[PDB]
Amino acid sequence: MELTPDQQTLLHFIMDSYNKQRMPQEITNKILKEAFSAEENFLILTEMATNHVQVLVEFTKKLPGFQTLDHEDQIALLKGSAVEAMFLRSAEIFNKKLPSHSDLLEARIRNSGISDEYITPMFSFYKSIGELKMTQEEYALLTAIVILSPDRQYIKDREAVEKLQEPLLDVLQKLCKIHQPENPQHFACLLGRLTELRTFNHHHAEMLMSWRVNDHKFTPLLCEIWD
Amino acid sequence: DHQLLRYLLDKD
Ligand SMILES: CC(C)c1onc(-c2ccccc2Cl)c1C(=O)N[C@H](C)c1ccc2ccccc2c1
Repeated sequence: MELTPDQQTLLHFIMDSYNKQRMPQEITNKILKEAFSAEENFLILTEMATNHVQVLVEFTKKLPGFQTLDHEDQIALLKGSAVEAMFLRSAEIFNKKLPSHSDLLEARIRNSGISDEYITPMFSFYKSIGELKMTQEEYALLTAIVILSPDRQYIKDREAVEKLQEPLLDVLQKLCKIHQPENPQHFACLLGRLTELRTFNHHHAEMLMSWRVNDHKFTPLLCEIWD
Repeated sequence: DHQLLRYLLDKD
């Protein structure tokens, strides 16, 4: 069992672009130096979210075929995947223990003024992802599959997005057969993680709406990206 | 609408 040269090329373009994301030093130093309070902790979370959106757009632009889609469909895909992609990257950071600093960052997220209604399913999902011992190829492919979802709202030409997502699902299933021949349900488990990611959309949107204009968490820039 | 995302997508 091997990937075809066409599949190897598609995977290499995805892997190269995914490897470009790096946690900036100034954000890392903030986790180490800032006062441990709800206000300071949330401000660090906000900075991490704005850095991730920029990273996500750069990654998405290098996805084979993304730039060939209708300009408004590109926006619709970025808008619709922003939250899911952030939780998937957060799962990767948790299970790779980044900035390495990880226990301090976890302590800040748990004391940022965010309710346990949203924090508890968050860490439960990271633990669930951790159990699958996902390779970097799996994180990158899953991120590309989340972004290139043809059933997002406001997409005009859905079959165009389908033509881009289907070869990625083909590569991912092939990598499961190559690297886990003893576990035939590994691909099904990864799909299981995709549906769990989709639940963070409602949960995250509900969390966002709840923040009052006078609350320290109220952030107009966060609202614009996430909705 | 979505001015930040538009800028990020269209920049070089
Ligand atoms: C595992 C844990 C240690 C963690 O590591 N990196 C992040 C991360 C990754 C990208 C962007 C931003 C962040 Cl913070 C992350 C985390 O828990 N992310 C979740 C989804 C979150 C929740 C609520 C937020 C509220 C306002 C802003 C960002 C948030 C982000």
